[PDB]
Amino acid sequence: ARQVTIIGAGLAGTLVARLLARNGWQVNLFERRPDPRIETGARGRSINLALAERGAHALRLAGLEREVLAEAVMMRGRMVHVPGTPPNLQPYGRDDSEVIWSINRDRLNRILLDGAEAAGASIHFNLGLDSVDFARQRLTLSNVSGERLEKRFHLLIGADGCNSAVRQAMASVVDLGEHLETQPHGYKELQITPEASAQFNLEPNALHIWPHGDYMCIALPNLDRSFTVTLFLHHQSPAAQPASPSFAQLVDGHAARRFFQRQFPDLSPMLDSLEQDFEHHPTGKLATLRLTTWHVGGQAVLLGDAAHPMVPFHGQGMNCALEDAVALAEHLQSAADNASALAAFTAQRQPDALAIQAMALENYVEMSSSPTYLLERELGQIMAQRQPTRFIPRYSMVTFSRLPYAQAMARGQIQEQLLKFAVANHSDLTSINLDAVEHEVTRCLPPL
Ligand SMILES: Cc1cc2nc3c(=O)[nH]c(=O)nc-3n(C[C@H](O)[C@H](O)[C@H](O)COP(=O)(O)OP(=O)(O)OC[C@H]3O[C@@H](n4cnc5c(N)ncnc54)[C@H](O)[C@@H]3O)c2cc1C
Ligand SMILES: C[C@@H](Oc1cc2oc(=O)n(CCC(=O)O)c2cc1Cl)c1ccccn1
Repeated sequence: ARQVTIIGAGLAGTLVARLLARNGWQVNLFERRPDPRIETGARGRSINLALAERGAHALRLAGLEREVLAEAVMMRGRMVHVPGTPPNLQPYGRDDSEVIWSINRDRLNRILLDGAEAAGASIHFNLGLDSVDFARQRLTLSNVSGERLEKRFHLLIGADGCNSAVRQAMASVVDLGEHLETQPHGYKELQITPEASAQFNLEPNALHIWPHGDYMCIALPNLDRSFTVTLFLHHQSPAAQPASPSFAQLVDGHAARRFFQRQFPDLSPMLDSLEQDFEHHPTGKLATLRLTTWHVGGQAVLLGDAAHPMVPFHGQGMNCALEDAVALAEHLQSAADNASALAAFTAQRQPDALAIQAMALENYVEMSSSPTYLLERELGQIMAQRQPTRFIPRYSMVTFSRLPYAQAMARGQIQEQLLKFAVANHSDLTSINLDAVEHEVTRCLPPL
């Protein structure tokens, strides 16, 4: 049997461990954290993720989709909150087949861990990768207390997240051609209790947004009607706008409360533990990291966040990481040798990872914000109705289909260009020749 060592029992690592182990590979998975399945008296994390078609299909191939979805809340659309007006729902898709699912990260990880072990993978927790000796095919791991342990490896998979130790180790043997692009927004997680969400009639079957231009809040529901709120706000106020809100101005929980009372007045009464959450939850960082190289011969490869950290605004980090795990397991299973599998995997996935990194950055303006846009959107809706296999809004191609990300971006561009020229110099729909716009759709967009 072929052997593989995987670093990181996260989302991509555990899925790839299950896929390889059920195909007879000898799989050893190393994880820095403790096993979340061992019940402790600790107060566990309430992180929510939006699972879409790419991630759902990956779980489906692994036989874990039904179990994951039993524990997922349907989000039918985007509920936009602007003070004084009732929330505007905005369906994501055409029917209940075109939805996103809100899943608790810890519930998903336990399912994936059980799945990897059921398939035959051995999982070793409380062991963090420190360094790799590529020449001797040996790695060094340690616990939190610093006690070191060495292990031999044949194939190394770096599924160890955005601050990947495998990626850092690879940089000593190859030029990764690494380009880090920082993002000015930090993030803070806040809670809405089931009692508060019910009292304020917050819809459980939707993704909620409180747009505020340069900053915003989002909320994802849980099975028990609680919601995890995420505030996106600049770490620092720019030089040009020193008065503009930022985390640097929010000195403590009380300042955060004052800020929410002023800027998010319909949201502040639902956040009962705002002051404590603000002070005890750390401010997260966001970034895009692009690498020219994802592998070292046939010895090691990166996937998921280890390969392509992206900004969170499209909810595609996990979906892309799960899609990578399927592609990696497929390439490894059927290749002539590991070196061929890793080069083929990298060549296939890199253009698509670059496309989703770009689309995730573009989605911030779509969430946090024009009559021209409204007319384009209305025309876009008519074209999707008239031509459903040709005109598919970019959000739907990314979220509800498995079309390669680079193709969704290219088609999305043809559509934006088509709508722009069609609405130009028209105040409303009545002056636009709809049949001529439809002819342009049939001429420029091949059916999918
Ligand atoms: C709060 C939050 C919400 C998110 N919401 C969404 C969402 O709505 N939709 C979406 O698609 N994506 C979302 N994402 C992004 C998504 O979580 C990631 O893109 C995804 O988890 C990447 O999967 P991964 O397996 O590559 O990495 P991870 O899931 O981060 O797993 C990496 C694993 O490696 C372990 N590890 C790290 N360093 C070492 C080491 N040196 N040695 C050993 N083990 C190590 C970590 O402990 C972890 O278990 C969210 C991210 C955050 C932070
Ligand atoms: C929860 C996640 O934030 C998102 C998840 C998301 O899922 C999605 O479908 N979208 C787009 C929704 C839309 O355009 O209507 C989306 C956006 C964000 Cl910021 C997050 C929290 C904190 C750190 C990193 N990630």
